[PDB]
Amino acid sequence: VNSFSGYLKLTDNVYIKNADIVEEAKKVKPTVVVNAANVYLKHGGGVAGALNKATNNAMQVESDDYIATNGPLKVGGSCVLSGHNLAKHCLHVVGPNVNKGEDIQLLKSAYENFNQHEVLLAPLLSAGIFGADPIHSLRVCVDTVRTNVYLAVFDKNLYDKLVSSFL
Ligand SMILES: CS(=O)(=O)c1c(F)cc(NC(=O)[C@H]2C[C@@H]2c2cccnc2)cc1F
Ligand SMILES: [Cl-]
Repeated sequence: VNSFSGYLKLTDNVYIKNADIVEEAKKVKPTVVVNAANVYLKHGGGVAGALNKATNNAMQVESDDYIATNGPLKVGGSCVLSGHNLAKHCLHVVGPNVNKGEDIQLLKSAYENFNQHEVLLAPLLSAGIFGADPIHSLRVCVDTVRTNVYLAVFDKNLYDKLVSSFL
């Protein structure tokens, strides 16, 4: 039993809700919140910009030190950093950005990072400003993630379409 509330159950391990991931994280304080990161951990907009804003820029400060030490992530890769006031940990995961021409096949590799964590609060990878089809992202999530994932979808219209079209 966990504290996630109001989710629709899609499969044995995948759950979904129309919610602002920032507000959801502040309420649940999950062990892991997933960020929709880029390879530079520049949290400018989308989910990343919102999460970072909610940390009062502490996420960005920590991220800049991470990059200075380690260099950029790979597309499809991840790193674990602090969750600040939102979660114990933040798993920064880089899905392919279609608006940069990146291989959509890397979306499966990106979701594989979730399997290293027993329970996660997450957005749909490569959705939103990353330019991929969110219906496809949900399909890859369900077919790749085996651990317990709670998906927050900000847009109510999109949430209803994802549920109604789910096979
Ligand atoms: C007062 S706060 O600082 O805690 C704070 C905050 F800075 C930002 C947000 N959410 C936002 O910006 C959503 C539009 C951002 C979004 C979410 C999910 C996917 N794509 C975009 C909520 C907060 F509660
Ligand atoms: Cl977004």
